[PDB]
Amino acid sequence: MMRNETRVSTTENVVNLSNYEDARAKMSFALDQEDWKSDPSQGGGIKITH
Amino acid sequence: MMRNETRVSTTENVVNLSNYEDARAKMSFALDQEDWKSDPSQGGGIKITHFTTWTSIPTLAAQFPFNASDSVGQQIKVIPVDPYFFQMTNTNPDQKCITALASICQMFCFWRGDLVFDFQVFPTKYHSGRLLFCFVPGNELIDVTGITLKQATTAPCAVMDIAGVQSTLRFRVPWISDTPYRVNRYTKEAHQKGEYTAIGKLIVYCYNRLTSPSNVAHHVRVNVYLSAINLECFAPLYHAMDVTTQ
Amino acid sequence: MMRNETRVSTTENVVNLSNYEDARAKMSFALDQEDWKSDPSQGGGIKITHFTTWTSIPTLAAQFPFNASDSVGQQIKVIPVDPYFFQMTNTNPDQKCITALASICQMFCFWRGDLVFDFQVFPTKYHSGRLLFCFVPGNELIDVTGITLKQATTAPCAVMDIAGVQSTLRFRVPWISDTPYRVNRYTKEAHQKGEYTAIGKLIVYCYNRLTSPSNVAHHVRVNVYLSAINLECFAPLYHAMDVTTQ
Amino acid sequence: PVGAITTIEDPVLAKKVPETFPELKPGESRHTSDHMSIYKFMGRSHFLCTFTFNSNNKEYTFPITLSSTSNPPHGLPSTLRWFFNLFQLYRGPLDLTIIITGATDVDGMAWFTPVGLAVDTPWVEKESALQIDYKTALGAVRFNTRRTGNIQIRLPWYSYLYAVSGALDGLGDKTDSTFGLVSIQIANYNHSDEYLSFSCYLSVTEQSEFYFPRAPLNSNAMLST
Amino acid sequence: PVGAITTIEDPVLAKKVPETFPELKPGESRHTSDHMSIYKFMGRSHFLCTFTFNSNNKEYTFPITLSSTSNPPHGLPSTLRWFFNLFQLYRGPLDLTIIITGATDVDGMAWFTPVGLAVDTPWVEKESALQIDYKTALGAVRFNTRRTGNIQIRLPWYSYLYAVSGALDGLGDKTDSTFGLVSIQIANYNHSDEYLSFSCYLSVTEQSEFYFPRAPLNSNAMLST
Amino acid sequence: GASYFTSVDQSSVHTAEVGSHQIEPLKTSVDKPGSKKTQGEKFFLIHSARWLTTHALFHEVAKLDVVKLLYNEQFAVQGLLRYHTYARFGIEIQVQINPTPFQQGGLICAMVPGDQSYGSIASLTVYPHGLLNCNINNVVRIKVPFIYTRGAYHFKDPQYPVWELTIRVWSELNIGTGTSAYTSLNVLARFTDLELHGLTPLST
Amino acid sequence: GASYFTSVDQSSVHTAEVGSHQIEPLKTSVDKPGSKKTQGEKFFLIHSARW
Repeated sequence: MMRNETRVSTTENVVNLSNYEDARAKMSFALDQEDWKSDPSQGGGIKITH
Repeated sequence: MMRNETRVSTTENVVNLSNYEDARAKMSFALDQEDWKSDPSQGGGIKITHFTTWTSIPTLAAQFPFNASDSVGQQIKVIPVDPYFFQMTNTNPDQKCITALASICQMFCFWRGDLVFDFQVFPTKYHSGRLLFCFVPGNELIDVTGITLKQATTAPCAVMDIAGVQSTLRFRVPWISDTPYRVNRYTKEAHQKGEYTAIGKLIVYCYNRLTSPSNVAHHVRVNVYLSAINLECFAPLYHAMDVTTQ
Repeated sequence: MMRNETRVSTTENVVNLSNYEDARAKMSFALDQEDWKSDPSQGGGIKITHFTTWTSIPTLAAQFPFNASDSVGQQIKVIPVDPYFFQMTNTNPDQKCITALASICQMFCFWRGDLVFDFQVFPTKYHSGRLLFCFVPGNELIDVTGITLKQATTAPCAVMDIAGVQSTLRFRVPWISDTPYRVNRYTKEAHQKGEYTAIGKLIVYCYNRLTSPSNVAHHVRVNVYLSAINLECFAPLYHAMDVTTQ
Repeated sequence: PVGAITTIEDPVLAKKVPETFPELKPGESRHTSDHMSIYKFMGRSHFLCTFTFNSNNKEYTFPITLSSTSNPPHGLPSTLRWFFNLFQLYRGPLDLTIIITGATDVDGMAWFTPVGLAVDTPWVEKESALQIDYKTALGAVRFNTRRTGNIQIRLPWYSYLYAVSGALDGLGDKTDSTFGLVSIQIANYNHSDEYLSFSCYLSVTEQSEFYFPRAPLNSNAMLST
Repeated sequence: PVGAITTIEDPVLAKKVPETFPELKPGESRHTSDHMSIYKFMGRSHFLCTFTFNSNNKEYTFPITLSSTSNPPHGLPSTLRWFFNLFQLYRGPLDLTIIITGATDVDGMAWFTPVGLAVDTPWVEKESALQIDYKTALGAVRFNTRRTGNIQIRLPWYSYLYAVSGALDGLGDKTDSTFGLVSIQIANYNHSDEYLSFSCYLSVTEQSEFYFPRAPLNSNAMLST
Repeated sequence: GASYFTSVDQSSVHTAEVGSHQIEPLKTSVDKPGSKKTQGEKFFLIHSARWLTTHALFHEVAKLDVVKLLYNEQFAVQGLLRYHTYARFGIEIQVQINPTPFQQGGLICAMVPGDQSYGSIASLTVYPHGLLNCNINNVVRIKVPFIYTRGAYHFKDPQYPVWELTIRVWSELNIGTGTSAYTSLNVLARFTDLELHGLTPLST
Repeated sequence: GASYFTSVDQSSVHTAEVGSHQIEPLKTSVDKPGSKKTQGEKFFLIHSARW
């Protein structure tokens, strides 16, 4: 007998972009939901991060 | 094949702030949803976490004078036994000087523990007298005026010699009640037999008439501090206890 | 990348109170969502948890008189065999004195087990007589008036000597039925062949005529207590069983 | 057969296991749980009361009283009534569950008010007379008819007493006969809309206790709304 | 009984454990948590403020100020007020929770604005005067009345100060007395619809700290909306 | 320093004492020296009425506030209750009668907490009871611990009776022409585990 | 059988009892339970005059 009940918390379908934890997408357009490796090919290895 | 079904329980999108488990936010404004460490830098390390901090600091609840004119066995002052008590007040700035103990418990429906009445004498090494402090177990509303100083000795009490090197008597009123806790009925319109706020009343009798020469005050003032030990309060509520005009 | 998808199952925000699994609250008013310990302080340690507590306490169901005028083999009283029985009643205060056993099972659709009819005699050490208690297996509606005291012996029964040092006979009616449980049809408008509430009827015959001198009552009263052992009820329902006017 | 004869007047002898005729062991039941375990039984949240709002921005405050005296609707009805009279003392939280009927897009609030404290006049629909501050402080809950239509929150054992009871007389029956009170205040209910009804049901919790068995209410006492 | 007599003027002697008459150990409480633990107490998000929108595409900006001076509604009310005056210094995030009342299908946005930065005029409903770019940048949140009707997001400890306080005078009481500001801007609210009300409540977090105890506000100061 | 009533003295001095406790070589009294139990946890005659042929079934022969009744000068225990405000305890009741064997019938005695409310008279057996049957016993005893909504009973000004002992006719008392048409009845009560709290000079 | 006040009964029977002494998990009063000493061997104000 299926019994998986969860109560709907506050802030239903509310959007928040103050941080990434909530800004990150919930689905993807990329086929098979793939990803991407790194590639400094034409970047001379000068990868910025800070 | 994605198959993650969950039934929508009752109370959909219902909000509850009775506790933190439901009051806590479901998301954050802080970037990267970070947090914060501790920092007593400009706090002298005095980090507060419990209301006990206040309910243990003797604050001035009331002041009563002990005149030589007061005869033996004469009731000098009567005070109910409940943290919600305080009668101190200043004209201007206009304010009803509530006590620490009070201001805290005033936000609760119930309380229990040993209330502590600290008496401070302001005499001169030339006066001489004794005052008997008697606690009559009961409720905040029991005609007590009909009690001889003698009759008063039946109940638990303590006498004090004002003239001395010491200056304060500490009266620890043991929690004595027919109920586990007392209620803050000071919010209700009227009073109801049973719904009590105090476990009884305290009395200040004149054990020995105040003696003295003539080049010293004709009386002696006494500050009454109030605090509590083994205190316990529960059932949050809001209410600014008013002054108990004795 | 946040990816936590769950499909909204059927019965969205539907409420069910048929059991606790769904009746239990989904949130709490209690501060910090605390809980409570046990406390038999003023409960004498008598903590109840099962309805058995009542269905095992012999309560007064009915009273019937045994007059000397009653001849041998004369039916003195007939009672259906179902916990829902009771005929005791007091004029003023006006009330239909239901029994413990009854008041409990009255809230169930089904029941089974051995009902226990306790008979208490109120004679004097000077009377003398015997009463035969006979249980006729069947349903709550079977003409039984056409049964000789003799015929009655075929069915399970027990005779009792009233005059004695003892005062109570315990009649344990074994669960005898064509069905696993009987139903509380006392809620339905009418009756239906098959839908029964009792497993048969109990009879009180006059085994030996009541003898006695002349300076003692011309009869002897008998209280009939009712309780149950090995009782089992299921299928909750509401209904205040009325009095069975025999 | 020795347990077929005994002196019931003697407390000891009366406990002698009764036995008249030869019987065999009943056996095993076909259903898992025992429907006679108070906890599991009352676990089925039963009916308590119900009311209907007429005007906008108003409020209703119904008390949870065991008082056998207080006859419904202004009192304990049906099962709940019956149950809370089978014993003398009760204490412990209670899982209340209230169902909303009718209206929609109506914002609402509800708070539990402990016995012996300020609270809007019982069993009466009127404009609240309490500081929004005060209300909230006691721990409250907001909700909207549209989004839900039912609320299941637990009620605390917050009382200055050791226990409460129904069977009592006048005085005590006016103080020691109450668990606490509930208050529901609506908002944004243009009566040009449908009517607004509320149904309240109570279920016993595992933290709930029951002490000392009483003689069940005589049928004439068991009332129903 | 030695703790029945002492010289309170002496800081040391005053700490002597008081004891007058013979008592026994109180025992154990019947409720799990201690209601006097500030964290658990204020854990119950208390009332802060409330406002109502009149025209469409407008915005309200209310500040979170401890200032004992600022009297409500334009200031700290009820409990929140009382609490934030029991001590001198406060710092740490705060779990705000705002409830929506009335209207429906109204799109809305809200952002936290740190102390000492550009932000629409306080306690006033007017047409926002900020670059949508600027608003969002500070971290914002969008929502719709229909879909929800309540929002619970945490407020950051983003301030150039070490701590803030309520009890202060003019100057400092105008800078070091604020946590930050909140701003709610509605959209698509044809007033031909019902009114739109907002209720804001604040709850203290575990990351929140409290330093140095002050003398509680005298009753005459404790106000309420 | 000990006991209640504390005294704080500035200009203190030592206590003067002479002799010590002298144990009687030849006691001047052989009864246990007064103690809480001696004077408090003992039996006392509360109420006493009659039971006649006239008394119909279920007739309440007596409705008593056991507790309140004990609180009265008539009984020594008063001396302990008269000076304390609150007090929790247990109770032991003993009801006895004297029906002549030529009499028949019965009574039921039940200790009901608070009030009988609307409980079914027919189920009074649920409460701590004692059944009396002429042909059998003429006495019954019942003992119960503390059962109340509050943690103690207030004597000076009670909220609601702790116990309401009820005695109803379980079976009409009939007899043969000539026999006495009645039988007096008495009720004995006593406190058990008497816990007194809060000394008070009050009286009402 | 014990204490004062003895009762001699011919038509005797056993005593009915329920529950037992329940010790407060959380006392409703912290003062020593009344005893001979509590109420008797304590101090009292007898007389009081002037000099």
